[PDB]
Amino acid sequence: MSWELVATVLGSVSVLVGAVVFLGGAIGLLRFPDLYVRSSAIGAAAGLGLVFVIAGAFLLHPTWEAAPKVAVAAILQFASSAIGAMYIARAGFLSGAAPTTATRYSQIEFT
Amino acid sequence: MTLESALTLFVAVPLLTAGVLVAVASRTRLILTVLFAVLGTQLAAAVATVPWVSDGSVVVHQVALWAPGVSIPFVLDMFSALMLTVTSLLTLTCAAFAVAAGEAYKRFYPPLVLLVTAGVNGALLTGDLFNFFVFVEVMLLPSYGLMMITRSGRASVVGVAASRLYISVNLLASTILLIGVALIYGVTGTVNIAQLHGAASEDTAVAVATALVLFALAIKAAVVPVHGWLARAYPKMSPAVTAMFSGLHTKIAIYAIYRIYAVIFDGDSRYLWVGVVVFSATMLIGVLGAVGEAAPRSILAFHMVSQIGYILLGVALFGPIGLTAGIFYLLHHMIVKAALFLAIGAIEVRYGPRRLGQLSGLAKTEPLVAVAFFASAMSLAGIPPFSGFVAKLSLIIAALDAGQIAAAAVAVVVSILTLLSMLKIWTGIFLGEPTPTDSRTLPEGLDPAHSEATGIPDGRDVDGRHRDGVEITGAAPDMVPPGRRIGLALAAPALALSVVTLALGLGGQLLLELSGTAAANLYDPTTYIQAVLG
Amino acid sequence: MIVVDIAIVLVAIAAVLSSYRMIRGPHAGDRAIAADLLFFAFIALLALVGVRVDSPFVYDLVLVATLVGLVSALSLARLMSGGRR
Amino acid sequence: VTLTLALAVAFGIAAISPLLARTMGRDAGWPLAAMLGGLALYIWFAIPVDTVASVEWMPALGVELRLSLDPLARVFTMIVLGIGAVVMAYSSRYLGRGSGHGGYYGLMTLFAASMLGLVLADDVVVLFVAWEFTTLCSFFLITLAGPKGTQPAVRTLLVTVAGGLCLLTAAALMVVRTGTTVLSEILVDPVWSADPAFAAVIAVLIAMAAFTKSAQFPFQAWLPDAMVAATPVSAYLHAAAMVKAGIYLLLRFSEALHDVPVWNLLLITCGMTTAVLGAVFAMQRDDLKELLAYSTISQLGFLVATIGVGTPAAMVAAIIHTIAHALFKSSLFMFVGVVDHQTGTRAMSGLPRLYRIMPGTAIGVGLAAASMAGLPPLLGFVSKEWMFKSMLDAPGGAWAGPALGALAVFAATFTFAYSARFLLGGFVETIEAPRASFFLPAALPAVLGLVLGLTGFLLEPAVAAAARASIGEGYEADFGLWHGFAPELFMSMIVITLGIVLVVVRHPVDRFLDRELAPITGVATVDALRRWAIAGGARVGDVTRTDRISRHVWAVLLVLVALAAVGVVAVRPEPEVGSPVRAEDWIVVVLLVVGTAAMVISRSRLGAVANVGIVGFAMALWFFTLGAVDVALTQLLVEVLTVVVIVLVLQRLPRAFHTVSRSRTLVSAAVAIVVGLASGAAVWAMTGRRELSDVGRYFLDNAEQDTGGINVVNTVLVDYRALDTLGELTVLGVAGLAVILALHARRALPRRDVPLAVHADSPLLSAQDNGVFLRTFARILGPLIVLLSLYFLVRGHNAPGGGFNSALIGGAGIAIYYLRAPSDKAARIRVPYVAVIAAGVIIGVVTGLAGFVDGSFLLPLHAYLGDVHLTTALIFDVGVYLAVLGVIMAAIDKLGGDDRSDEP
Amino acid sequence: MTLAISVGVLMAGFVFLVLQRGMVRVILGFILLSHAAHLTLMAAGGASRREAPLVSDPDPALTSDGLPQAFVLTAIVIAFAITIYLLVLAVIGGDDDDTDIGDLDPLDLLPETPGGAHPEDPEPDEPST
Amino acid sequence: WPLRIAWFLLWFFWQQTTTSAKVVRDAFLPHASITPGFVRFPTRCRSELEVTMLSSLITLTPGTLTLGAHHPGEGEDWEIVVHGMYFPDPDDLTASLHDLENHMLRAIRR
Ligand SMILES: CCCCCCCCCCCCO[C@@H]1O[C@H](CO)[C@@H](O[C@H]2O[C@H](CO)[C@@H](O)[C@H](O)[C@H]2O)[C@H](O)[C@H]1O
Ligand SMILES: CCCCCCCCCCCCO[C@@H]1O[C@H](CO)[C@@H](O[C@H]2O[C@H](CO)[C@@H](O)[C@H](O)[C@H]2O)[C@H](O)[C@H]1O
Ligand SMILES: CCCCCCCCCCCCO[C@@H]1O[C@H](CO)[C@@H](O[C@H]2O[C@H](CO)[C@@H](O)[C@H](O)[C@H]2O)[C@H](O)[C@H]1O
Ligand SMILES: CCCCCCCCCCCCO[C@@H]1O[C@H](CO)[C@@H](O[C@H]2O[C@H](CO)[C@@H](O)[C@H](O)[C@H]2O)[C@H](O)[C@H]1O
Ligand SMILES: CCCCCCCCCCCCO[C@@H]1O[C@H](CO)[C@@H](O[C@H]2O[C@H](CO)[C@@H](O)[C@H](O)[C@H]2O)[C@H](O)[C@H]1O
Repeated sequence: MSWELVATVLGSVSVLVGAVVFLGGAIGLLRFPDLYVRSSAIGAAAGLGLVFVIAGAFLLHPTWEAAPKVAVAAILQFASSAIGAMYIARAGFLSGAAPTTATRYSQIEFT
Repeated sequence: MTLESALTLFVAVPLLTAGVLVAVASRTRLILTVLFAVLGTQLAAAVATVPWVSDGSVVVHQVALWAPGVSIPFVLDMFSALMLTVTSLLTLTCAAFAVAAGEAYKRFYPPLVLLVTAGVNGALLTGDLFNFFVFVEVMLLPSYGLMMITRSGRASVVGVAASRLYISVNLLASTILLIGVALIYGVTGTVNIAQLHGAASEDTAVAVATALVLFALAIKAAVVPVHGWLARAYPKMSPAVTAMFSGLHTKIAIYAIYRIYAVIFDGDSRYLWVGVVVFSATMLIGVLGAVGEAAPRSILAFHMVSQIGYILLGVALFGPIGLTAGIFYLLHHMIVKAALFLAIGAIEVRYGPRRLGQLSGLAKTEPLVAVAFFASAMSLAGIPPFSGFVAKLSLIIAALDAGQIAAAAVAVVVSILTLLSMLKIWTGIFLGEPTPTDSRTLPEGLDPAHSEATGIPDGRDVDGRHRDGVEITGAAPDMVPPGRRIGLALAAPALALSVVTLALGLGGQLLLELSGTAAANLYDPTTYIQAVLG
Repeated sequence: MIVVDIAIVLVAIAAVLSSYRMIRGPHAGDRAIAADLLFFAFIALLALVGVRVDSPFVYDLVLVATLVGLVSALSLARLMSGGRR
Repeated sequence: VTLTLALAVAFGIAAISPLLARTMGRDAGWPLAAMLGGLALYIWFAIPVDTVASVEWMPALGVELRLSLDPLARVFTMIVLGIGAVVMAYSSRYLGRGSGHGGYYGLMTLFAASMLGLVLADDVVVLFVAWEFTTLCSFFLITLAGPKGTQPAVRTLLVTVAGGLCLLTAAALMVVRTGTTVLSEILVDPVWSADPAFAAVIAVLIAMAAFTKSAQFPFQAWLPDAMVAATPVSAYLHAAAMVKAGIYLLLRFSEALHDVPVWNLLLITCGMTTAVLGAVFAMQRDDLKELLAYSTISQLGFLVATIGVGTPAAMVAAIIHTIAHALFKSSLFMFVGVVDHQTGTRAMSGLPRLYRIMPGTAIGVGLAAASMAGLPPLLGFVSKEWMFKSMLDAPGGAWAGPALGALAVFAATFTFAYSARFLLGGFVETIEAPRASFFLPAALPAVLGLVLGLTGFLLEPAVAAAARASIGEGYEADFGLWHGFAPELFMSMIVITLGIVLVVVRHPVDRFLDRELAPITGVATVDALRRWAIAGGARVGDVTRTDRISRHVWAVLLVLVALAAVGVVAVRPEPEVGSPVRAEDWIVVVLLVVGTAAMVISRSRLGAVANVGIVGFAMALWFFTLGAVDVALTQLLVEVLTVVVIVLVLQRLPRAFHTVSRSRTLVSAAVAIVVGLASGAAVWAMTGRRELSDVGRYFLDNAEQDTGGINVVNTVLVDYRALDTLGELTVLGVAGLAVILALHARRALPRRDVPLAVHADSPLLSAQDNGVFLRTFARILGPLIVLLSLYFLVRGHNAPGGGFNSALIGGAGIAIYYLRAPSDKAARIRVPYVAVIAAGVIIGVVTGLAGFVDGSFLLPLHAYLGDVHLTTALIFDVGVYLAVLGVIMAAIDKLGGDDRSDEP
Repeated sequence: MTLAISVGVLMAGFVFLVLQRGMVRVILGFILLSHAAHLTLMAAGGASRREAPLVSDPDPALTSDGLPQAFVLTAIVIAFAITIYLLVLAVIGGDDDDTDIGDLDPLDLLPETPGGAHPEDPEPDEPST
Repeated sequence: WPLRIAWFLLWFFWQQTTTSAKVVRDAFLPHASITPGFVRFPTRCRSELEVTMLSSLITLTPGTLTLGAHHPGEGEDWEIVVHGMYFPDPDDLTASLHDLENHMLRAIRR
């Protein structure tokens, strides 16, 4: 009803969703054969889960001086979780990360 | 300004001029003028601040003028003043030696010496514990840069392994000191040394933290259980850098042990037996390692360990006489060891680092450095015509007075081994017929011909007719017959500090009175605590 | 704030699992992707803890840790490539 | 003060002797002989028999330069300065016709000055000073004659200091016991009669101090080899320069320590053993340089034995024999020198007995060796019969008295034997007789011996007055060769008889007792001790021989474990205040434990740096949980800037850590567990036991009122304890300069050549075309990082992060700029960073030094401009910002890549 | 007691790493030791008050003490400088960062011509005779 | 229009929690149900910004990842290397990537 209880429950469900996403991206780091599957899962998990946790935390005590420092932080988290995983996968390919035996097609030679 | 606000100028003038000598670092003449001007004005300020506290007074300046106990007190109590003047004299003479040797023209040598001097002045004048740690790091960081400055502008694998060992066992000692300060602040309320006037004889919880602090300072001072790091790091350094360090770092640790055990522990006299035991074991093991060695500058490191055991024995004999003996021994020994690393260092500059026996007859071809070495050697062994005799005699008197017969017996027997090792040096370097030796003054690894490095930029290189501080002939090996290689500019800094140790032997009452007035600030710190806290 | 404690325990369990992957990582690149996921989980823990111990000065850190969990991740890539770009 | 004036003149003689030696080549021995002897004629005449002059030297130690001229000194100064003068008169003609002889005279006259200071010593400390003065001058005199005597000089210095420093211990003991440093007040102290356990120790110490200055039983192996020096310095050192120093010390201290049994025994038995074993070895030796040394040894042994007798009748004999010996041994040495310099060799193939060229220098040796043996019409005979009369009443009962005489009779038999061998026998034109000004200074002591043996009535006043001043009582002395048949003479007709019988049977005797002797003598016992000392020192130094960190840290951790074992039973903790453990605390503890374990079990350098970053993040979360926001910020930034540097230095090193053998990880882990438990207990039992520090309550109470800022941490860092911040910014700048110096002194390892297993024509290569992701994200991360570094720099006084977080968040931007570059050439930071460090340190120290305007050093000078509290803390923050930024620039530009592009 | 468990674990990690082989494996131990020192410094300020001292009027007995926070804030920078210098030391000596070296003094003296400057007069004190 | 941004961010968070549920489902797929494959994809982006944001959007998608970018042409045509899970036929992967590229270029452009 009130304009603060909605924010409270929204932040609560948001931090729960973000924690669940972090747990899913961590379980991905266990039951995934490749480095590239791992990075493809992490690039999404570490970004979405962390943005969710940040926004939910902000909703659980919505100060007015921290809104820009969260609006910038969310975009930076997304871009960084994308680019870090991209470069980790690329450097793993260069360093010689063997792709899993269950790779149906690869248009990039490994040597 | 109140003439006590100017007490901080011992740390502000170097830190400024150093920061200046980093900006204009290519003008070697200007920076070598400014460095010696600052070192001379610092020596003058210290020798003029000695008459200020000769009446047992204690000058305390609350930095930034906050409440007593809130800010960092800068104290000056005829112990800090004596340490200031003697260490500044040592720094001045070692810089005057480095200018002639070949250092002080490399990049950032004048700034680093001034930063080390600022750190030493801070660690001496400070009155609280954590800022003492900060100033110890301010003293140690430029020391690590000076360990790479060499006469040839290069560095070897040995000279970098010694630096690794030095920084490793010093970062560990610094962090142990930090943990001790943290535990003192945890059990007590403050890190100020004054507000800990007696917080070591009231509860053992603070006594264990203060023992941790004293153990870190003992690591920094190279007492007998932790001493190999100093015997294996000082030999592998430039002859001027080791001479400059011989009187600063370990001696700042000695001053810290004195101040801490005199103020915090209040000279509790219950834990003096451990001091006696450890420091007598130091006096013994250091001189044993010395007589066992075979290198000239590696003997003096173990001798420095043994003399550190000698000095710290003055605090294990706490009282009016033991503290006086220990302070006089500190002020004499840092001067002598400076004059000893400058005489042996002046040989390693012209004749290269060799073992004992590879040279001979240097007492005939180079009488200046031979005199400067033998005077300091007899003073180190405690021979009457010099200062060390007064120090050892007062120390033996204080040891027999306190009833410590074993410590006195060790401190009087170790002089025989000290004399044996100094005579081994004198016989293997100076006595003999002058034989022709090869012109090779740089071991393979430090010379600018077998190293892929670019070398530290020399200051006297813009002339064009200089490779790395060597007079290349220009453009438009065979054994050298015995001669005089060490000019006056190289044997003069080792000789100046070799007549100080004789002026202090003949006229020693002047320094004995100041040592007594400095001890009166340790066995009775009421006038110091009453000055820092009001 | 029971939801925040639940989220903290879940993020801690995720961090522990990803650090297990860090330890038993076959290829050196797995020990870097686990480091990335753990840096992001540590930012999440910073936020959730700042919620628990109610603090206004949290997101400064959150604004900085993202500029830190990235530079300390790209560099790891720069180390897997042997320094070569 | 006239006695101190006499001593000062004796030292000024040594000060002026090099000038005379350079002016007069060798004739400089003529003025000194008439200047060092005339001084004697002054000290004897124009100074009363007992004057005490004392000038202040060191009132702190209670030491004063206090000279006394008691009759014992009145005899010993004479016997020193007269022999010194006659030796100068002899050396003026002995030395070659050279120009540079200052090194010889400046020492041989400083020897006389040091001896004068020793015998004229009423303070025990100045006595020790003159003792070591003589020992140093003697060391330097033996170091002459080239390298022939560099080892004998070292052994002489070592042996005479090992004893000359026992005298230091005796002096310090007598000073701390009797409370005063005066020889005239210590010997008459009632301590020598109260407790004999102290007088015994002092007697042993002083006997050892005088057995080394002389050459007695254990320490006799430095006189026979110190003969390598010139024969005039041997004459002085043997007549009275150093071997009489120990005897004067035994005579002076005999006033107190004469009734203590250990003194009597240690003196008598040692002196008699060395007398017998010096006379015998002089009988066996061949070179007259060794024979004279082993004869001086035996004479000093006789003297110390008759001193250890310790009765008034014994000190008279000791003094008269000291005089007789200082005469005849000096003349014997000078005559050996003259007979060597007038022929050319003392022994090259032997030499016909000196009575071949009889006129001039043969009757001199006949008058010297005769008194050395004790022939009746000489001074040696009356002195020897006085010694025998003294020894007959030695202590130890009624049996060990006459046994001492029957031992002295053996020693005197052997001494007559070797003196007769001296006068005649092989010691394996020349009509140019010794010059009248060369043989005369060598015949003055030999003739003085005769004229003092015959006219013996001239010595009883001085000798008896010098004996009642060496010990308490006095003895009516007479030296007259009276023919009253007493056992003092029956053991002198036996000496001559058995000695004649011995010298007429010399060959079978010497071929008999030589094979069955075994090496009691010989210098290979002091060299053995020096070798043992050197070996033990090498075995002690071999403990810390290896200069590797893993060992010298073990010495630190062992003492840490010892201190922990002490503190475990030492510390009793106070009750806790509140509870320092929260719910959201075990999660960060678990994350930190997991990160630390993954770091310590990581076998690859990349896993280790990843775990370092993780531990840094966990420590930042720790600092933020404890309520430290600024510290958490700085920890995050320092973690990222150390991960960057570890990557920059790991791209040059191999991929896996070095494999360390088992049974070395086990011991390391076993000591790590112990030190970890110790540190954990320390932090658990010492932290949460007090309410709040008074300085902490002050900072939280008077932060906004004193400085206008609410960020207590930043105000403490920049306003209250600004010296710590100045120190740490100088530390960082210095670390930057030191990185520059290190990478200028040694070439850093090149980036390790990783074999990229991908072919050229494939994507995921061509960094210029493949770094497009970072080269674009940096277009929005550059301005963001710059405005963030400027955001923290101004808000630092009322919000987390003042200047260090501001600077490290710009260092992160510099790391981004490095990672962004296409290749190694563009990655080099193209700004002057050494000048930036200089400017940062300058700005910091200046804005701290501007406080003197109102206050003192490092005090803010806040000035209000409308509604902004503008303060110089902002300028100090700009300074530290520049410093840290320059340090990061240097660390990234020097370590990043290789790019050797700066030199012709 | 958590601030004690973490300090103990960090100190154990330091003592282990600093005793291993390799200079980087020692710099990591020194990093852990600096972390332990910073943590025990933060523990000395009570650690029972978890509120930041950044409010307008800080409430004593409820906010964390500021002096140990400044202490760790300075020690962090100091240890960071020393760690930077140790890391740049790790990549200059030798061709690796290996630390197991023995007596290294022979490599800093001159070639030491045998016998000495006087091979005819060996010192009787040296046990090598 | 003061509450436009709130509606926008809430719609964004719904379109992101659907992606998050997709991620969580992707973490629990059985083995042999992931069929990773690499694909060279011509990007049809001119400037650097378009191609890097396309690659980031491909990575943030829970089923793909962009390894790197390069263009073997004169100065244009950007190519990317995309790795895809549960895409058993490369044509399916390229069709999904073409859909994403169209949906993005129709947004960030004139
Ligand atoms: C290489 C060694 C060189 C020679 C070393 C000479 C050391 C001589 C030390 C004499 C000190 C006399 O001072 C005395 O020291 C002893 C131990 O020694 C202390 O005695 C203490 O020692 C241990 C604890 O460690 C306990 O067994 C004892 O009960 C306790 O009192 C006395 O409290 C102190 O009065
Ligand atoms: C036996 C042979 C060796 C004997 C060695 C004797 C060496 C010393 C000689 C005695 C010195 C004469 O001592 C005289 O008295 C004063 C009173 O302290 C000494 O001391 C005086 O001079 C100097 C000042 O420059 C300081 O030591 C002191 O402040 C002052 O008291 C002086 O040095 C000297 O003027
Ligand atoms: C280089 C030679 C060194 C050998 C030195 C030996 C030192 C000799 C002792 C020096 C002092 C002699 O001691 C001195 O003896 C003379 C001469 O008998 C005495 O002299 C006194 O009696 C004698 C007669 O017997 C007469 O000269 C006169 O009646 C009166 O002067 C002095 O009262 C005494 O002071
Ligand atoms: C130059 C010297 C400087 C080095 C100084 C080193 C100081 C080291 C301090 C260690 C502290 C010792 O810590 C404490 O010491 C006290 C003092 O006897 C002793 O404490 C003792 O207290 C009571 C008596 O009051 C005993 O009944 C008890 O058994 C014991 O614990 C123990 O030893 C230890 O509890
Ligand atoms: C899978 C990895 C994560 C594992 C998680 C493990 C952490 C969960 C166990 C925590 C147990 C609870 O731990 C306990 O928390 C209580 C509060 O409830 C703390 O209690 C303390 O802080 C609370 C505030 O929170 C105060 O109100 C209380 O007065 C004080 O005592 C205790 O000091 C701590 O011991």
